[PDB]
Amino acid sequence: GPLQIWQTDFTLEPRMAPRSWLAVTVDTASSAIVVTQHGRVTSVAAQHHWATAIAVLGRPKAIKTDNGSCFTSKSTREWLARWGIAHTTGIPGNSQGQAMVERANRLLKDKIRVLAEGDGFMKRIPTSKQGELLAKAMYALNH
Amino acid sequence: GPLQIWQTDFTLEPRMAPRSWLAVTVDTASSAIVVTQHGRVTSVAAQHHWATAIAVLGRPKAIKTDNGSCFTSKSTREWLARWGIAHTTGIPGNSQGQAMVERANRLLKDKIRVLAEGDGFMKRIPTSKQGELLAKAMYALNH
Repeated sequence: GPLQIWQTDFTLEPRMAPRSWLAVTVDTASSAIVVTQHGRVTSVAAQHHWATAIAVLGRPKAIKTDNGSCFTSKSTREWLARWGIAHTTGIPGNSQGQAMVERANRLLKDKIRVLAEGDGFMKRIPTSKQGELLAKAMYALNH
Repeated sequence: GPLQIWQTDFTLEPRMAPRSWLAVTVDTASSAIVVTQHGRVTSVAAQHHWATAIAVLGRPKAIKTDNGSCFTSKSTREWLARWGIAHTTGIPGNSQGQAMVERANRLLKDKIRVLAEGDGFMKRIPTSKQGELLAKAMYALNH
Protein backbone atom coordinates (compact mmCIF):
# COMPACT_ATOMS: atom_id res chain seq x y z
CA GLY A 1 0.00 0.00 0.00
CA PRO A 2 0.93 3.70 -0.17
CA LEU A 3 0.95 4.35 3.59
CA GLN A 4 3.33 1.82 5.01
CA ILE A 5 5.07 2.43 8.29
CA TRP A 6 8.03 0.15 8.98
CA GLN A 7 10.05 -0.69 12.07
CA THR A 8 13.72 -1.60 11.45
CA ASP A 9 16.55 -2.88 13.65
CA PHE A 10 19.68 -5.07 13.61
CA THR A 11 20.04 -8.43 15.42
CA LEU A 12 23.14 -10.65 15.70
CA GLU A 13 22.83 -14.24 14.45
CA PRO A 14 26.10 -16.19 14.55
CA ARG A 15 24.58 -19.11 12.56
CA MET A 16 24.95 -16.72 9.57
CA ALA A 17 28.62 -15.69 10.21
CA PRO A 18 30.68 -14.07 8.86
CA ARG A 19 27.73 -11.95 7.69
CA SER A 20 25.98 -12.42 10.97
CA TRP A 21 24.37 -9.03 11.42
CA LEU A 22 20.80 -9.36 10.24
CA ALA A 23 18.98 -6.15 9.26
CA VAL A 24 15.28 -6.71 9.89
CA THR A 25 12.27 -4.71 8.74
CA VAL A 26 8.62 -5.34 9.61
CA ASP A 27 5.74 -3.60 7.86
CA THR A 28 3.62 -2.58 10.86
CA ALA A 29 0.18 -2.98 9.19
CA SER A 30 0.76 -6.31 7.39
CA SER A 31 3.47 -7.81 9.60
CA ALA A 32 5.51 -8.79 6.47
CA ILE A 33 9.24 -9.16 7.16
CA VAL A 34 12.28 -8.43 5.03
CA VAL A 35 15.71 -9.66 6.22
CA THR A 36 19.22 -9.19 4.79
CA GLN A 37 22.72 -10.23 5.98
CA HIS A 38 25.61 -7.80 6.73
CA GLY A 39 29.17 -8.14 8.01
CA ARG A 40 28.98 -4.95 10.16
CA VAL A 41 26.29 -2.55 11.55
CA THR A 42 26.92 0.72 9.66
CA SER A 43 24.80 3.52 8.16
CA VAL A 44 25.50 2.05 4.65
CA ALA A 45 24.39 -1.46 5.76
CA ALA A 46 21.05 -0.01 6.88
CA GLN A 47 20.71 1.77 3.57
CA HIS A 48 21.53 -1.40 1.56
CA HIS A 49 18.92 -3.23 3.60
CA TRP A 50 16.23 -0.60 2.98
CA ALA A 51 17.02 -0.59 -0.77
CA THR A 52 16.27 -4.31 -0.83
CA ALA A 53 13.18 -3.86 1.35
CA ILE A 54 11.81 -1.18 -1.06
CA ALA A 55 12.22 -3.65 -3.98
CA VAL A 56 10.26 -6.29 -2.04
CA LEU A 57 7.53 -4.29 -0.29
CA GLY A 58 7.40 -0.89 -2.04
CA ARG A 59 8.41 2.54 -0.81
CA PRO A 60 7.18 3.29 2.76
CA LYS A 61 5.95 6.60 4.12
CA ALA A 62 7.96 6.36 7.34
CA ILE A 63 10.45 4.18 9.21
CA LYS A 64 10.80 3.94 12.98
CA THR A 65 14.22 2.96 14.46
CA ASP A 66 16.14 3.37 17.69
CA ASN A 67 18.70 6.11 18.24
CA GLY A 68 21.92 4.18 17.46
CA SER A 69 24.64 5.77 15.33
CA CYS A 70 23.66 4.03 12.07
CA PHE A 71 20.21 5.59 12.32
CA THR A 72 21.07 9.06 13.64
CA SER A 73 23.95 9.75 11.25
CA LYS A 74 24.04 12.52 8.72
CA SER A 75 24.47 9.77 6.09
CA THR A 76 21.29 7.98 6.96
CA ARG A 77 19.38 11.20 7.39
CA GLU A 78 20.31 12.21 3.88
CA TRP A 79 19.59 8.77 2.35
CA LEU A 80 16.06 8.80 3.80
CA ALA A 81 15.49 12.37 2.63
CA ARG A 82 16.70 11.37 -0.86
CA TRP A 83 13.93 8.74 -0.93
CA GLY A 84 11.29 11.03 0.64
CA ILE A 85 10.85 8.68 3.64
CA ALA A 86 10.04 10.13 7.07
CA HIS A 87 11.96 8.86 10.14
CA THR A 88 11.38 8.77 13.87
CA THR A 89 13.84 7.54 16.49
CA GLY A 90 13.44 6.37 20.06
CA ILE A 91 15.06 4.43 22.79
CA PRO A 92 16.15 0.88 22.20
CA GLY A 93 13.19 -1.34 22.87
CA ASN A 94 10.60 1.44 23.03
CA SER A 95 7.31 -0.38 22.64
CA GLN A 96 5.92 2.32 20.38
CA GLY A 97 8.62 2.24 17.75
CA GLN A 98 10.32 -1.13 18.17
CA ALA A 99 8.27 -3.89 19.86
CA MET A 100 7.06 -5.39 16.56
CA VAL A 101 10.53 -5.56 15.04
CA GLU A 102 11.89 -7.13 18.25
CA ARG A 103 9.28 -9.82 17.84
CA ALA A 104 10.39 -10.39 14.21
CA ASN A 105 13.99 -10.71 15.42
CA ARG A 106 12.95 -13.61 17.63
CA LEU A 107 10.69 -15.28 15.00
CA LEU A 108 13.53 -15.15 12.49
CA LYS A 109 16.18 -16.55 14.81
CA ASP A 110 13.91 -19.46 15.83
CA LYS A 111 13.11 -20.27 12.20
CA ILE A 112 16.79 -20.11 11.11
CA ARG A 113 17.70 -22.53 13.92
CA VAL A 114 14.88 -25.02 13.00
CA LEU A 115 15.80 -25.03 9.27
CA ALA A 116 19.49 -25.30 9.97
CA GLU A 117 19.19 -28.18 12.38
CA GLY A 118 16.86 -29.89 9.94
CA ASP A 119 19.61 -29.80 7.31
CA GLY A 120 22.08 -31.25 9.85
CA PHE A 121 23.74 -27.95 10.79
CA MET A 122 24.06 -27.88 14.53
CA LYS A 123 26.20 -24.72 14.67
CA ARG A 124 27.15 -22.32 11.83
CA ILE A 125 25.48 -22.80 8.48
CA PRO A 126 28.00 -23.47 5.66
CA THR A 127 28.62 -20.21 3.84
CA SER A 128 27.43 -21.62 0.51
CA LYS A 129 24.03 -22.56 1.98
CA GLN A 130 23.23 -19.38 3.97
CA GLY A 131 21.56 -17.28 1.26
CA GLU A 132 18.98 -19.86 0.35
CA LEU A 133 18.33 -20.77 4.00
CA LEU A 134 17.71 -17.09 4.96
CA ALA A 135 15.38 -16.71 1.95
CA LYS A 136 13.50 -19.86 3.00
CA ALA A 137 13.06 -18.46 6.53
CA MET A 138 11.71 -15.20 5.15
CA TYR A 139 9.33 -17.14 2.85
CA ALA A 140 8.12 -19.31 5.69
CA LEU A 141 7.39 -16.42 8.08
CA ASN A 142 5.56 -14.38 5.43
CA HIS A 143 3.25 -17.24 4.52
CA GLY B 1 -1.50 -15.94 -5.59
CA PRO B 2 -1.37 -19.75 -5.39
CA LEU B 3 -1.25 -20.42 -9.15
CA GLN B 4 1.69 -18.45 -10.40
CA ILE B 5 3.46 -19.42 -13.57
CA TRP B 6 6.87 -17.81 -14.06
CA GLN B 7 9.21 -17.43 -17.02
CA THR B 8 12.94 -17.29 -16.17
CA ASP B 9 16.10 -16.64 -18.18
CA PHE B 10 19.61 -15.15 -17.93
CA THR B 11 20.76 -11.94 -19.69
CA LEU B 12 24.27 -10.41 -19.77
CA GLU B 13 24.63 -6.83 -18.51
CA PRO B 14 28.24 -5.61 -18.40
CA ARG B 15 27.24 -2.42 -16.49
CA MET B 16 26.91 -4.81 -13.50
CA ALA B 17 30.33 -6.59 -13.92
CA PRO B 18 31.92 -8.59 -12.45
CA ARG B 19 28.53 -10.05 -11.48
CA SER B 20 27.12 -9.24 -14.86
CA TRP B 21 24.87 -12.23 -15.43
CA LEU B 22 21.38 -11.15 -14.47
CA ALA B 23 18.88 -13.91 -13.63
CA VAL B 24 15.42 -12.61 -14.48
CA THR B 25 12.00 -13.93 -13.53
CA VAL B 26 8.62 -12.57 -14.62
CA ASP B 27 5.34 -13.66 -13.06
CA THR B 28 3.24 -14.24 -16.20
CA ALA B 29 -0.14 -13.12 -14.73
CA SER B 30 1.01 -9.97 -12.88
CA SER B 31 4.10 -9.08 -14.91
CA ALA B 32 6.10 -8.52 -11.66
CA ILE B 33 9.87 -8.94 -12.11
CA VAL B 34 12.55 -10.27 -9.80
CA VAL B 35 16.23 -9.78 -10.77
CA THR B 36 19.47 -10.97 -9.13
CA GLN B 37 23.17 -10.67 -10.09
CA HIS B 38 25.54 -13.66 -10.68
CA GLY B 39 29.17 -14.07 -11.74
CA ARG B 40 28.45 -17.17 -13.91
CA VAL B 41 25.42 -18.96 -15.48
CA THR B 42 25.24 -22.28 -13.58
CA SER B 43 22.49 -24.57 -12.23
CA VAL B 44 23.27 -23.26 -8.68
CA ALA B 45 22.98 -19.60 -9.83
CA ALA B 46 19.48 -20.33 -11.16
CA GLN B 47 18.58 -21.99 -7.89
CA HIS B 48 19.91 -19.04 -5.81
CA HIS B 49 17.87 -16.72 -7.99
CA TRP B 50 14.66 -18.73 -7.56
CA ALA B 51 15.19 -18.88 -3.77
CA THR B 52 15.23 -15.09 -3.73
CA ALA B 53 12.25 -14.90 -6.10
CA ILE B 54 10.22 -17.23 -3.80
CA ALA B 55 10.94 -14.88 -0.84
CA VAL B 56 9.70 -11.90 -2.88
CA LEU B 57 6.73 -13.30 -4.81
CA GLY B 58 5.78 -16.59 -3.09
CA ARG B 59 6.14 -20.17 -4.28
CA PRO B 60 5.00 -20.67 -7.93
CA LYS B 61 3.20 -23.65 -9.38
CA ALA B 62 5.41 -23.86 -12.47
CA ILE B 63 8.41 -22.26 -14.17
CA LYS B 64 9.04 -22.12 -17.90
CA THR B 65 12.66 -21.87 -19.17
CA ASP B 66 14.65 -22.70 -22.28
CA ASN B 67 16.62 -25.91 -22.68
CA GLY B 68 20.12 -24.68 -21.69
CA SER B 69 22.31 -26.79 -19.41
CA CYS B 70 21.52 -24.87 -16.21
CA PHE B 71 17.84 -25.67 -16.68
CA THR B 72 18.04 -29.26 -17.96
CA SER B 73 20.56 -30.52 -15.41
CA LYS B 74 19.92 -33.23 -12.89
CA SER B 75 20.75 -30.61 -10.22
CA THR B 76 18.07 -28.20 -11.28
CA ARG B 77 15.56 -30.96 -11.85
CA GLU B 78 16.04 -32.12 -8.29
CA TRP B 79 15.96 -28.59 -6.79
CA LEU B 80 12.60 -27.90 -8.45
CA ALA B 81 11.23 -31.27 -7.35
CA ARG B 82 12.40 -30.52 -3.78
CA TRP B 83 10.23 -27.37 -3.87
CA GLY B 84 7.28 -29.08 -5.61
CA ILE B 85 7.52 -26.70 -8.62
CA ALA B 86 6.64 -27.98 -12.09
CA HIS B 87 8.97 -27.15 -15.03
CA THR B 88 8.65 -26.97 -18.79
CA THR B 89 11.47 -26.29 -21.25
CA GLY B 90 11.55 -25.09 -24.82
CA ILE B 91 13.69 -23.54 -27.44
CA PRO B 92 15.46 -20.30 -26.76
CA GLY B 93 13.07 -17.51 -27.59
CA ASN B 94 9.97 -19.69 -27.94
CA SER B 95 7.12 -17.23 -27.73
CA GLN B 96 5.06 -19.57 -25.59
CA GLY B 97 7.55 -20.03 -22.79
CA GLN B 98 9.94 -17.09 -23.08
CA ALA B 99 8.61 -13.98 -24.88
CA MET B 100 7.53 -12.23 -21.65
CA VAL B 101 10.86 -12.78 -19.92
CA GLU B 102 12.71 -11.55 -23.03
CA ARG B 103 10.70 -8.37 -22.76
CA ALA B 104 11.68 -8.02 -19.07
CA ASN B 105 15.33 -8.46 -20.05
CA ARG B 106 15.05 -5.42 -22.30
CA LEU B 107 13.03 -3.31 -19.80
CA LEU B 108 15.62 -4.01 -17.13
CA LYS B 109 18.64 -3.20 -19.27
CA ASP B 110 17.10 0.11 -20.41
CA LYS B 111 16.25 1.10 -16.83
CA ILE B 112 19.75 0.18 -15.52
CA ARG B 113 21.32 2.34 -18.25
CA VAL B 114 19.02 5.36 -17.48
CA LEU B 115 19.69 5.21 -13.71
CA ALA B 116 23.39 4.71 -14.17
CA GLU B 117 23.85 7.57 -16.58
CA GLY B 118 21.77 9.74 -14.28
CA ASP B 119 24.28 9.10 -11.48
CA GLY B 120 27.14 9.99 -13.86
CA PHE B 121 28.14 6.42 -14.72
CA MET B 122 28.67 6.25 -18.44
CA LYS B 123 30.11 2.72 -18.46
CA ARG B 124 30.37 0.19 -15.58
CA ILE B 125 28.63 1.03 -12.33
CA PRO B 126 31.05 1.18 -9.36
CA THR B 127 30.87 -2.12 -7.53
CA SER B 128 29.79 -0.47 -4.27
CA LYS B 129 26.76 1.14 -5.94
CA GLN B 130 25.44 -1.82 -7.99
CA GLY B 131 23.22 -3.51 -5.40
CA GLU B 132 21.17 -0.45 -4.64
CA LEU B 133 20.95 0.56 -8.32
CA LEU B 134 19.64 -2.93 -9.34
CA ALA B 135 17.10 -2.80 -6.49
CA LYS B 136 15.99 0.67 -7.63
CA ALA B 137 15.49 -0.63 -11.18
CA MET B 138 13.40 -3.53 -9.92
CA TYR B 139 11.34 -1.13 -7.76
CA ALA B 140 10.79 1.23 -10.65
CA LEU B 141 9.62 -1.46 -13.10
CA ASN B 142 7.24 -3.06 -10.58
CA HIS B 143 5.52 0.22 -9.79
